[PDB]
Amino acid sequence: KSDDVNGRTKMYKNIVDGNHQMEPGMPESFNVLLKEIRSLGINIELED
Amino acid sequence: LPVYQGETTQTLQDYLMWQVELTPFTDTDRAIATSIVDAVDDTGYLTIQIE
Amino acid sequence: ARVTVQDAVEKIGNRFDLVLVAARRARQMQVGGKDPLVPEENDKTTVIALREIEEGLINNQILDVRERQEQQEQ
Amino acid sequence: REELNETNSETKRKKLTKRIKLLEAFVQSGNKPEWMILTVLPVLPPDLRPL
Repeated sequence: KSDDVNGRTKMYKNIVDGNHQMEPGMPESFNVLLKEIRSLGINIELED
Repeated sequence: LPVYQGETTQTLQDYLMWQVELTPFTDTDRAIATSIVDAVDDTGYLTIQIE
Repeated sequence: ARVTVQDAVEKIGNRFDLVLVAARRARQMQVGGKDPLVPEENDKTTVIALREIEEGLINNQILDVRERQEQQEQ
Repeated sequence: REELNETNSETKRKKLTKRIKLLEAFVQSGNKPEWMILTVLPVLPPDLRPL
């Protein structure tokens, strides 16, 4: 029910098809926060 | 206010894919489908030849 | 509909693994390839799976044994 | 470190250990100190600031 773009369509497809399965992925707001932090002189990234 | 309104809209081509997603088909059928409805105008007929 | 969920809790105890077992059972029941061992009464897969667990037939062991048996039988 | 080990006082015990911790954090992290004075400035994408 959030800003996850690659998840809303997939959930809609699973509900119409009757699968009832969730794929979280990653919200877009976290990426926006990362970009806004990188807009200053502060490096930030996620490791593996 | 940062985003003011920023209401993302429909767009026709965008509308075409929403039903592409809930149509049933294979990966090759979903690949050609993205190709086809990729190449479609505001008026709605397709730009490129089928060949 | 199922009013109170207590028998399945007594069969599980941890009150947390019960949700996982019921979900991993209802997923299979909804996707197909399985058959409800408990006679359904025009109810969805969730309550059916939960009542089958509360009856004392589905848990975190029998399901794994059946999955391993089905995978080895391929 | 030598000044903190040799000279001890009420006001010398503080305002010096924090400086040592700051130097250790700047040395171990690898980050150069000159990097605090930026030369090039990064700017956000245009999609994060619509018209």
